[PDB]
Amino acid sequence: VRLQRICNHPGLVEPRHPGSSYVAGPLEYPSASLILKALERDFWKEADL
Amino acid sequence: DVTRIERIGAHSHIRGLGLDDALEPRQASQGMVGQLAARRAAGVVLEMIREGKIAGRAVLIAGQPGTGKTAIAMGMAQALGPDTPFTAIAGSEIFSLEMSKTEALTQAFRRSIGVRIKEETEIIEGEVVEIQIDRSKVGKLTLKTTEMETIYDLGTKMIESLTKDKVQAGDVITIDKATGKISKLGRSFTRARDGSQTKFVQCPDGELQKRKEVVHTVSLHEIDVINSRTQGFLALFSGDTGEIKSEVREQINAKVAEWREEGKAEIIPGVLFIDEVHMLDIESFSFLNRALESDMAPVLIMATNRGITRIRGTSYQSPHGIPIDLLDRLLIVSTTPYSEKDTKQILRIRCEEEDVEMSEDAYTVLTRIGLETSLRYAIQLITAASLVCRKRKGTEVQVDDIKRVYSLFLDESRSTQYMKEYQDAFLFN
Amino acid sequence: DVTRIERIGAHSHIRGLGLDDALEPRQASQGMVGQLAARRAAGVVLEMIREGKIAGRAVLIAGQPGTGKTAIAMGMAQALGPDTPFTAIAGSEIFSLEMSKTEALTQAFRRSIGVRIKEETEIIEGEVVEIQIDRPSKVGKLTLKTTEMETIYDLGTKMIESLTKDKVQAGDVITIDKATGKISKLGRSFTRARDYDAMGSQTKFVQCPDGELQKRKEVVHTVSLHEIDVINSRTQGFLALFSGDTGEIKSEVREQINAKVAEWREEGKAEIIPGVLFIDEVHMLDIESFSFLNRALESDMAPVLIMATNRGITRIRGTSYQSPHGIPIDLLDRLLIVSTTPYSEKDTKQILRIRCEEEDVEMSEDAYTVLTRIGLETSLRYAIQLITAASLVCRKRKGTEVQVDDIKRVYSLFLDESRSTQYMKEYQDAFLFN
Amino acid sequence: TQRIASHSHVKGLGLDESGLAKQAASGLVGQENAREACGVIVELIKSKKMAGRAVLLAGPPGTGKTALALAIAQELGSKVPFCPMVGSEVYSTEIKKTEVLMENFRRAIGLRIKETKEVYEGEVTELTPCETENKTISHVIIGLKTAKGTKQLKLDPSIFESLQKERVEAGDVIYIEANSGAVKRQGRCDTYATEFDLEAEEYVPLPKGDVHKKKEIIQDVTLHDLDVANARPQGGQDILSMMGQLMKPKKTEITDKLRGEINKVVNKYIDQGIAELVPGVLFVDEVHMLDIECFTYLHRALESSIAPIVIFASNRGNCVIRGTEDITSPHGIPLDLLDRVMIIRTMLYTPQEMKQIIKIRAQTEGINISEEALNHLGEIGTKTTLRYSVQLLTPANLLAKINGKDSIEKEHVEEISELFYDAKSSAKILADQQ
Amino acid sequence: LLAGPPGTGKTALALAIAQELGSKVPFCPMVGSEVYSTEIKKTEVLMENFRRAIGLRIKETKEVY
Repeated sequence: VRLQRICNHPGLVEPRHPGSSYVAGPLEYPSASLILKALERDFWKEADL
Repeated sequence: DVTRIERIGAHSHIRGLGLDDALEPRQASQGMVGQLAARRAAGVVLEMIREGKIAGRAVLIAGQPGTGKTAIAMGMAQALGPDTPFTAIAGSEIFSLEMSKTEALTQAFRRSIGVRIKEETEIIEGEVVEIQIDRSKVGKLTLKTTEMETIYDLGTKMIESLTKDKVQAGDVITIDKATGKISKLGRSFTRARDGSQTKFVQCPDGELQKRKEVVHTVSLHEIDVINSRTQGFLALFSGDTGEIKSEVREQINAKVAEWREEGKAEIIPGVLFIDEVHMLDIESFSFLNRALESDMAPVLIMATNRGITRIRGTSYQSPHGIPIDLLDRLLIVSTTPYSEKDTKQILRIRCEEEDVEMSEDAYTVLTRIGLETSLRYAIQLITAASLVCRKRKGTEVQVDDIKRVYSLFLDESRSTQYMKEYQDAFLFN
Repeated sequence: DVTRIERIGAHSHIRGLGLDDALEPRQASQGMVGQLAARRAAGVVLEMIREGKIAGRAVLIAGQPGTGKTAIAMGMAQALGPDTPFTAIAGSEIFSLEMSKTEALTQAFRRSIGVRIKEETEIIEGEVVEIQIDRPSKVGKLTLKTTEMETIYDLGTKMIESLTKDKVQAGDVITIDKATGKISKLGRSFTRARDYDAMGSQTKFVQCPDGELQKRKEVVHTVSLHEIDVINSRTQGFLALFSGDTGEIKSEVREQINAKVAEWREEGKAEIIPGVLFIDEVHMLDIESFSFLNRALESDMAPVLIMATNRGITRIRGTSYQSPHGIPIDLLDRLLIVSTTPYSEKDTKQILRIRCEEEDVEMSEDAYTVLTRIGLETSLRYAIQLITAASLVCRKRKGTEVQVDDIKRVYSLFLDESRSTQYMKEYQDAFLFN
Repeated sequence: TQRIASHSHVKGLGLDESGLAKQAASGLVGQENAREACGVIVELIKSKKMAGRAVLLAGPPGTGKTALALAIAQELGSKVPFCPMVGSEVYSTEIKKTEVLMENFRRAIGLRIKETKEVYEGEVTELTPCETENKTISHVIIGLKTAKGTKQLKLDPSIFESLQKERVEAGDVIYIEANSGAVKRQGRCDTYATEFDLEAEEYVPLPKGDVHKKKEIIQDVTLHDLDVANARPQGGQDILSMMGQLMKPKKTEITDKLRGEINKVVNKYIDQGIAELVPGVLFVDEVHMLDIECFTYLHRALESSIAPIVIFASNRGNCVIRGTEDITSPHGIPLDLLDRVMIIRTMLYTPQEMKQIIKIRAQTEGINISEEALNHLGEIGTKTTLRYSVQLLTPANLLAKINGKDSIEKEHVEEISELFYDAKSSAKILADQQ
Repeated sequence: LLAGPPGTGKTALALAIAQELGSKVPFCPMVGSEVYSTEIKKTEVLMENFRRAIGLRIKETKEVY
């Protein structure tokens, strides 16, 4: 029976499958909030040049 | 055993400096052997590092090849621990096409100075067995917790955020009180019962609103790169940093000082280690002269063997291949060659790390070979001899296995002789 | 009249190697004359190229300047034909600012390997007898015929879109791709109506198609490995085929492409057509380039490499050492050397005769003798260059044949290297930076 | 049939079960000591315990240094990584040399990851958005049909835009991968094939599996692929990533932070049982083309715990190290790196071994050769070099075929040796005849 | 130009000038090796630092509800 299946079409035993990439996902780099408050200055000593 | 990504290497056996509380070195401890004066000096430098008061200190480790200066540096790294920065590079690495040599050394300096920040958070937790959430939107947070259930009234203007990122029955989540963020844990067995790599925790515990402090240690280079661009933090991974503008760096220095005096941050000075500094050039050393005069500078450690050797970028010669303008600004640690007993003990430690059993006659022969040719050659023959022993189904390495491996693999002294026997065959002498 | 873009160049007279069926060279044939042994060796190398079994074989053509090394190369190029690749460069071309030398040589290697992709397609081809579209969702109807049969098609919407964008109308002859519905218009069989004003292009007519309206046919497309690399290098990387912004294609792409081409070969889709890479004046290559070539020639996808140089014992670039031909002996061991000898009196005369035929110039026998002696005394290329000048001088005096006096006139006007160097030595104080 | 190359006859090291080398096996003859040493290195690699161990194959040219390195690759099999490299490749225009070396170090560390892929496929029965102000699409509802059933799904707006991507409409067959959000419109269902006589659509059958399927596969990747995929991210859906991808892609000097994080997540995969590490081999042929900066960097790289086994090859004598401008050293390599290396000595071949290799290459290339011609080729190989003698086989076979013979005889080899000259003979022509 | 043997206080005297001027005057320190940039030519680096050593003090009133 298996040999007859092979004789008909090999996909009945070992079908071809689509190739694809390995989705890894993001790395999720953490840090503190004050790091983003650098270069911020204050309204009464900055801007309007 | 399953193969981890870290495997046994040249300096895997050393796990610290073998020093007592008085910085007096033991003969064999923590994988290190001998080099008592150099190990004591490294311990003194290590205590200088972890106190952190004095800035811009420079040290050089010098000696013949194979004398363990790189091993000493790795031992300092292990003894210091991960809570303090330790930047390690080779001198060849600063020659970048993306940035100048000074910029590379600048950001290598800044990777070695950590800024430690503590942040407070308020967080709510609960098990998603069911969500009775409609989305304006209406809900009551029908979640569970061991002490008492996570039912809680919700503000109608933002309940769509709870349903935004595919919150589904059979899960466990956490919610922030002030940020409004929501995060998931996945197919927990208590909720998902009726996926692989999901959080397999039980129902969460605590009184819902739990306090939590979190500590972040961020280097000055990270602060520079993050604030240099809209999405500059990607450059920390891609390495697409250009030459960072000086204007960004002094503003960040001022802000870090302000945080330090205000109590909102703490400075954690670290170490920059540059192995094989004789690849640096006059320009790099001249930059290092003034980079070490900053208050925000780390401790610098350098390694090079050399003698009187040409400085790169010049026709001049100087000790250690370094100009004497910089050698005045550092302390030199000298490593001496190893004795027979120290060589034998190092081979014993390496065999233990590699999980190799050898006869005492084999140890004697390998110690003879180590003094005769080189230490690293003798260390290399341990693995090959173990493999040769294994193929003959032996249990311990014998003298015959080492002689076989010595016949197969040979060192520079014999290769050069055999090359000279066929001088015309070998090319471009 | 009608000057096409190809005019008479240095090697235009060469159209082959002039070899017998047994590879035995003829004394003069296909523009080539003399160099019997070198031409025979080039014929053997050409047979190696044609069979295509062996990969990465390298050949060097060596000899003094003016001995026809480049002529033998173009003879191989013309005899090989256009179906097989033949990539020709100078050694100086690899020194790019866009990419490394190894990348440039890798691209040159992969330009010289062809992939003969083959696939089946179905078309519908016929004369449009009638078309109707009931635009208000659109519906329509089409009718096509051949000389044998006719058929009416009820159209779908997207086919109607394609027909409208192409503005297909009756009397046209079209081909419709059954796979995707692309339409291509071959011409018209019936004239447009002469009642219509202003749309009165005369155009030309095309016969009706024959046989079945719908046919299945095989089609063959030829692309180089470098084209496949550049297309797959990045999104919209096809533009770099023309612009040349192919900077340092990643190796993983090339490994994937080699594997896919191999499995296409086993799956019956493609055939590998290995060609030739020719590097003229290879002594300009650096030591790094030769070192890269040592390993690049060991791949199974490597083409046949041909090189030409004239140097004796000469410095290798990038080093202080010397070796034969300015090439390290690491590479010279990997290759076979073909030697070209200087030409004799008769061979020079025959080359000048062949060159006059190419340029359409008639000269007397005394003129041929004088020009042959000039070419032996100074150089072959100088004597070749004097032919056109002498013909122009003859033309301006309304002559019909180039005579000895015209040759002596242009010999006086235009100087060779030896005389110019002698006269420069006379004015050695006047010339700068001796 | 595959093309024959220089090392195509090599199938392995030809060692017996006891580790000793047979005199002639697996395409290699002689060189028994080096083959036994390479077998020990094969045992070292397959143990997977060590990191950064380095080997140098040293000997005269033509003694088989490259062949033994490739014989190791055959002995290891295709499951282990083997990243060949030549020292000239480090001189890139895009990135520094040490980055090239470190990238090739990471290419040689393999990783076999079990991946679970969620896929949706079926005929689109209906497609309706759901939008509202917090104005914007909250999600899209889609129905899918297969032979085994049907299902209604709600999906992210990114997948909804990736559906408008393919011009997907009701009745079309699609393939969605939920891990990446990738969408493929395979075509329209075969149920609608008879609805028009001619339509531009391409028809496909209905899917026969479940609407939602959960499949497990194993993916072969390297650490360098993981580094590059996160350094230049490509799988995002934010607008900023799409703008960044419009930049011309170039290699960047990847940081140690990213590599540390990749090591961390790889260790997490290994601890979770998801992944298996397969450390491999890096092969740097002609290391003498590396400069002193590259050699000095390898001190730190070879001392790492992550690093692979490395194999070097060099043929130089007491040559000047590149970049040092006066420092001679054996093998063109510094003493300090050479201390970190086990040296395998390769020897010259006797005439009998040359004859045996010539016979192996003859029967590899599909060539019959008489014993007289074989002995003459052996004499030529002793007189000139092995590689020159091997290269004469195919031209002699072509001449024999042109003469109608089915086998090489001595006269064909004589004629080929007359036509094609070796490096020593050509150098003698340059030096003596001049 | 401050000239002399190493260790005789040239940099110390320069920073003493900087301390004596106060923080409200610009003082741009620089090393000669910094001119060798990959992005701009050396003379541009010098001119940029020249402009960096010249300060401008702007006075303005901010009003806000």
